[PDB]
Amino acid sequence: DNNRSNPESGSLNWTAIYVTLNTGSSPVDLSNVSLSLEYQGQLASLKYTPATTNASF
Amino acid sequence: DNNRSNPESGSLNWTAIYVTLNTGSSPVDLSNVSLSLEYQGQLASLKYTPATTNASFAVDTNGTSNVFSVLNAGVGYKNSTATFKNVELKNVTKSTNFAIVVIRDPSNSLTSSHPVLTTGSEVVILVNTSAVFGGMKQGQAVTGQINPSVGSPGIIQFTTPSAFTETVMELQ
Amino acid sequence: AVDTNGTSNVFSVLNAGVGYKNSTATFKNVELKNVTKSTNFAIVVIRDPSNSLTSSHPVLTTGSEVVILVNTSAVFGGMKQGQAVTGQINPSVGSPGIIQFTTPSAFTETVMELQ
Amino acid sequence: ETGIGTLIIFIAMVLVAAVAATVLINTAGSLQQRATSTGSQTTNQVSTGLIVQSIYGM
Ligand SMILES: *[C@@H]1O[C@H](CO)[C@H](O)[C@H](O[C@@H]2O[C@H](CO)[C@@H](O[C@@H]3O[C@H](CS(=O)(=O)O)[C@H](O)[C@H](O[C@H]4O[C@H](CO[C@H]5O[C@H](CO)[C@@H](O)[C@H](O)[C@@H]5O)[C@@H](O)[C@H](O)[C@@H]4O)[C@H]3O[C@H]3O[C@H]([C@@H](O)CO)[C@H](O)[C@H](O)[C@H]3O)[C@H](O)[C@H]2O)[C@H]1O
Ligand SMILES: *[C@@H]1O[C@H](CO)[C@H](O)[C@H](O[C@@H]2O[C@H](CO)[C@@H](O[C@@H]3O[C@H](CS(=O)(=O)O)[C@H](O)[C@H](O[C@H]4O[C@H](CO[C@H]5O[C@H](CO)[C@@H](O)[C@H](O)[C@@H]5O)[C@@H](O)[C@H](O)[C@@H]4O)[C@H]3O[C@H]3O[C@H]([C@@H](O)CO)[C@H](O)[C@H](O)[C@H]3O)[C@H](O)[C@H]2O)[C@H]1O
Ligand SMILES: *[C@@H]1O[C@H](CO)[C@H](O)[C@H](O[C@@H]2O[C@H](CO)[C@@H](O[C@@H]3O[C@H](CS(=O)(=O)O)[C@H](O)[C@H](O[C@H]4O[C@H](CO)[C@@H](O)[C@H](O)[C@@H]4O)[C@H]3O[C@H]3O[C@H]([C@@H](O)CO)[C@H](O)[C@H](O)[C@H]3O)[C@H](O)[C@H]2O)[C@H]1O
Ligand SMILES: *[C@@H]1O[C@H](CO)[C@H](O)[C@H](O[C@@H]2O[C@H](CO)[C@@H](O[C@@H]3O[C@H](CS(=O)(=O)O)[C@H](O)[C@H](O[C@H]4O[C@H](CO)[C@@H](O)[C@H](O)[C@@H]4O)[C@H]3O[C@H]3O[C@H]([C@@H](O)CO)[C@H](O)[C@H](O)[C@H]3O)[C@H](O)[C@H]2O)[C@H]1O
Ligand SMILES: *[C@@H]1O[C@H](CO)[C@H](O)[C@H](O[C@@H]2O[C@H](CO)[C@@H](O[C@@H]3O[C@H](CS(=O)(=O)O)[C@H](O)[C@H](O[C@H]4O[C@H](CO)[C@@H](O)[C@H](O)[C@@H]4O)[C@H]3O[C@H]3O[C@H]([C@@H](O)CO)[C@H](O)[C@H](O)[C@H]3O)[C@H](O)[C@H]2O)[C@H]1O
Ligand SMILES: *[C@@H]1O[C@H](CO)[C@H](O)[C@H](O[C@@H]2O[C@H](CO)[C@@H](O[C@@H]3O[C@H](CS(=O)(=O)O)[C@H](O)[C@H](O[C@H]4O[C@H](CO)[C@@H](O)[C@H](O)[C@@H]4O)[C@H]3O[C@H]3O[C@H]([C@@H](O)CO)[C@H](O)[C@H](O)[C@H]3O)[C@H](O)[C@H]2O)[C@H]1O
Ligand SMILES: *[C@@H]1O[C@H](CO)[C@H](O)[C@H](O[C@@H]2O[C@H](CO)[C@@H](O[C@@H]3O[C@H](CS(=O)(=O)O)[C@H](O)[C@H](O[C@H]4O[C@H](CO)[C@@H](O)[C@H](O)[C@@H]4O)[C@H]3O)[C@H](O)[C@H]2O)[C@H]1O
Ligand SMILES: *[C@@H]1O[C@H](CO)[C@H](O)[C@H](O[C@@H]2O[C@H](CO)[C@@H](O[C@@H]3O[C@H](CS(=O)(=O)O)[C@H](O)[C@H](O[C@H]4O[C@H](CO)[C@@H](O)[C@H](O)[C@@H]4O)[C@H]3O)[C@H](O)[C@H]2O)[C@H]1O
Ligand SMILES: *[C@@H]1O[C@H](CO)[C@H](O)[C@H](O)[C@H]1O
Ligand SMILES: *[C@@H]1O[C@H](CO)[C@H](O)[C@H](O)[C@H]1O
Repeated sequence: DNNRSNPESGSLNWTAIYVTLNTGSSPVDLSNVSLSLEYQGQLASLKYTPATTNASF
Repeated sequence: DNNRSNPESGSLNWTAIYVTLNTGSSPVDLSNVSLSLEYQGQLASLKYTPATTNASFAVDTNGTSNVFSVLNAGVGYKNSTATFKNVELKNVTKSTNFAIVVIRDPSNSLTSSHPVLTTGSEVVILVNTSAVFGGMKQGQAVTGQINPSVGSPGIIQFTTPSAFTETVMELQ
Repeated sequence: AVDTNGTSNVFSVLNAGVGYKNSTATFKNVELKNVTKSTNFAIVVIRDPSNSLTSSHPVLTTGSEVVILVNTSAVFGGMKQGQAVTGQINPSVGSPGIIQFTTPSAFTETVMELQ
Repeated sequence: ETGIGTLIIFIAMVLVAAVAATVLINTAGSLQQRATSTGSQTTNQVSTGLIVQSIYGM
């Protein structure tokens, strides 16, 4: 929640998702992974960009 | 009772209901709560409307000498020139809505915009009886329910005394 | 009918306007009684957080509540004392709602709880 | 191949599971109304009664 003083009138600013591989699975590169989300008539498509510096890692 | 000089020939003008959560219960939002009442062939359905200003809401967690004195409490301003809150709780509480008065709030979860009832909290629901039914009379049956969106309802069932002898009376 | 702001009487929605008698009419002067007959029922909205309920599309969603009114005097010609009533509310998809009650032995008050 | 035969039986398995689900819901709904009515009727049965005050003769 984005409000600490009163969380009742707040909204979600950050979301965390825990991800693992399935049992007996081949390795997966996360750079070729696309994430889809649907909320209130908005379809998002999120993508990770690999970099040496200034990377979200 | 509405008559102070002689309560014998009087009628009920205000009613107060004490409400708590059950043990091991999830939080309940009072804005999605509907109150039903049945009296003398009249089935009422009352609803609270959340607002920042001019909302039927009062905080009384520090204690009070009189519960029925929160009717004179300020909720809003008449105009822009008002220094203090000069709109009383009487002027907003009508025949379609009820007021919420906070008694206990340990976690500070109850606001005028978001009245969320949590564990250990207690509220008083005030109903303008003179607006809804036009005064309750002697020896009459009252039946109703407090229905949440999710959960089990609270039951209201009492018969009004045969003769009103005092100003403030216990019904249930 | 929409009654989400709250009401002092539920049975007061019978006098509520639904249409116009003439094209010259200033306000809705056709009452709810006039359109509720022996073949149909009326829908009265109590709660709708999603605003999914309209006259054209009455879609019931999560957290919503409605009242179904039946003109008993038109369908059966008035229900009497000590009589058994059994019925169902059948949706197109899903499990039905069950109606089963016996009318009280003596009607002592104007408005009574049945089930 | 086995792929074709698997899909055909899959459809049948889903339809069978729906049948058994319907039985449990319908039975619980029927028993709901009986148990509710029995409780209310018994409460009225115990509480209600008549009492004789006095008898006079001429
Ligand atoms: C998280 O949730 C919470 C609760 O839901 C909030 O929504 C919060 O948002 C923040 O809200 C505060 C308060 O509304 C904002 O700060 C305010 O900034 C304003 C600038 S603006 O005019 O340009 O918009 C004003 O400077 C505010 O001051 C106002 O309030 C003063 C006090 O009013 C009280 O007076 C009496 C008691 O004396 C009482 O009867 C009244 O009911 C009322 O509470 C007043 O003197 C000023 O003239 C002016 O109107 C300012 O609010 C400031 O005070 C509050 C708090 O005391 C009020 O009860 C609080 O400490 C703030 O920190 C403080 O700045 C802020 O912009 C929002 O971010 C969410 O983050
Ligand atoms: C709470 O309960 C109580 C008790 O059950 C009341 O029901 C009360 O309602 C209020 O009642 C009073 C009194 O009925 C009302 O005030 C009255 O207003 C009238 C205006 S009206 O005519 O347009 O309707 C009149 O002005 C009333 O004055 C009348 O009475 C005068 C006195 O009559 C007495 O005379 C002799 C003794 O001298 C005695 O033998 C009689 O039996 C009688 O008691 C008379 O001079 C006038 O000509 C006129 O008829 C007025 O009542 C006023 O007097 C009473 C009290 O003295 C009477 O005993 C009281 O103080 C009132 O405050 C006062 O105004 C009022 O409208 C109702 O609200 C419930 O609230
Ligand atoms: C989503 O909503 C959130 C509402 O809950 C919040 O608003 C988020 O924004 C975030 O706000 C917090 C402050 O509340 C910021 O966190 C603080 O960032 C600084 C970075 S700095 O460059 O300004 O120095 C720092 O990392 C602070 O950590 C200190 O405290 C911890 C724990 O005590 C300790 O490891 C170190 O001493 C460190 O310096 C951090 O503030 C946190 O700590 C404080 C107090 O304990 C300080 O005494 C509060 O507990 C606070 O809640 C903690 O966050 C973020 O920068 C910002 O993203 C929004 O995204
Ligand atoms: C239902 O029926 C009721 C019958 O019992 C009654 O008619 C209700 O209407 C209410 O009537 C009372 C008066 O009896 C009003 O209460 C008074 O309101 C004013 C508001 S103001 O804007 O006019 O100033 C004020 O809040 C008064 O409180 C004063 O007195 C208390 C206690 O002494 C004290 O905190 C302050 O000094 C404060 O100024 C209040 O009147 C009360 O006090 C008097 C005397 O003690 C005064 O000396 C009486 O004891 C009286 O009974 C008290 O109510 C309401 O406005 C009105 O709703 C009806 O709803
Ligand atoms: C709910 O509805 C109520 C009606 O059912 C009512 O409208 C409530 O609002 C309240 O209204 C009263 C006025 O009726 C307000 O009290 C007044 O406040 C002003 C402040 S100002 O900025 O507007 O000037 C002022 O202080 C008034 O005092 C007058 O009277 C005194 C004494 O005679 C005098 O010294 C002053 O100079 C001034 O003229 C005050 O009104 C009070 O006095 C009047 C009359 O005596 C005036 O001749 C009434 O007795 C009234 O009951 C007194 O309150 C409240 O601020 C407001 O809450 C609404 O909530
Ligand atoms: C004992 O317990 C019972 C439950 O086990 C029940 O609660 C009894 O209360 C009775 O309830 C019935 C409703 O079923 C009512 O009787 C009906 O009364 C009206 C007349 S009204 O003036 O009361 O409105 C109705 O017209 C029927 O009366 C007809 O029959 C009688 C003969 O008994 C005759 O004198 C009248 O002129 C009239 O023709 C009556 O309903 C009964 O008859 C119907 C049909 O034959 C009608 O064509 C059915 O057979 C039905 O089962 C009968 O009940 C009363 O309100 C009440 O006595 C409680 O005593
Ligand atoms: C809570 O309830 C109360 C009581 O029911 C109010 O309804 C209140 O709403 C406010 O109403 C007042 C009065 O209608 C509004 O004030 C008007 O607008 C401006 C201020 S502003 O909006 O431009 O910022 C101004 O104060 C006006 O006053 C003018 O009219 C008066 C006549 O009464 C006269 O003295 C002067 O000509 C003056 O210029 C006033 O009409 C206010 O905007 C609402 O919030 C509700 O919050
Ligand atoms: C509980 O139910 C009862 C019904 O049993 C009421 O609905 C009650 O609400 C109160 O309603 C009365 C109206 O009857 C309100 O009193 C009015 O207050 C205004 C002030 S403001 O709102 O304009 O700011 C005003 O003082 C009114 O006075 C006017 O009418 C009288 C005639 O009676 C006249 O003499 C005056 O000159 C003036 O024109 C007054 O009627 C009260 O505020 C509500 O609390 C509910 O609590
Ligand atoms: C109750 O008291 C606290 C301090 O304990 C604070 O002043 C609040 O404003 C009051 O309601
Ligand atoms: C606000 O309204 C009051 C009367 O309620 C008065 O006219 C003031 O002058 C205004 O500011």
